[PDB]
Amino acid sequence: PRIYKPCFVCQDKSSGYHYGVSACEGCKGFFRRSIQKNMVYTCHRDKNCIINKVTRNRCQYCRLQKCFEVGMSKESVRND
Amino acid sequence: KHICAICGDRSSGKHYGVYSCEGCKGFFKRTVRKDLTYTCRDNKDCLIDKRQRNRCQYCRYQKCLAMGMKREAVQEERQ
DNA sequence: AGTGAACTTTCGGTGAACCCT
DNA sequence: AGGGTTCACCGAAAGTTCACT
Ligand SMILES: [Cl-]
Ligand SMILES: [Zn+2]
Ligand SMILES: [Zn+2]
Ligand SMILES: [Zn+2]
Ligand SMILES: [Zn+2]
Repeated sequence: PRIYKPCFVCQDKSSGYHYGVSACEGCKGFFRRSIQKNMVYTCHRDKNCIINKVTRNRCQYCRLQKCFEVGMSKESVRND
Repeated sequence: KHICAICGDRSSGKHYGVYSCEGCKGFFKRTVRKDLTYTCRDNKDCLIDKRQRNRCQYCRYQKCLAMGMKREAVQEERQ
């Protein structure tokens, strides 16, 4: 019944606020992983790649760039 | 039979010059003592009622003021 | 081996209940 | 009547899981 602004990263339907922004379950999980797994991606284009529900899985580098850009907090990804 | 001017829940009496619930007294006490600033996720017109009051803290705090809760009525922490 | 829908867990704000004059 | 504190509890936001390609 509760409506949230679209995922800030890919603009798909949001499950809620994840790491400071309205985010979809995909972008929440992706961000948690790139931080926990200390992933370092590379753009196999020119870094200007566009993120939306249909393309979000094509460039992991540009998807992680947008997570950061919109304001996802790396600090709130628990590390023990 | 008193009602909280802010959320509509049953009121105990006047707190910070306003008929309010025990929750709105507490939230305002916390906000003023800690000098807290909030941001509305939506368009600053969030429905503040018994159910949805904890959803947006911004709109709950702006409604406390609109219903006239005096920030000066909040004293400093005892010890 | 990565993704994401659907779960389970965490912990700090909330507030019912309690002081005091 | 209205200031002050308190701490179980609950839900938002965290982690977890597991089909599916
Ligand atoms: Cl004031
Ligand atoms: Zn997304
Ligand atoms: Zn790219
Ligand atoms: Zn209230
Ligand atoms: Zn609001």
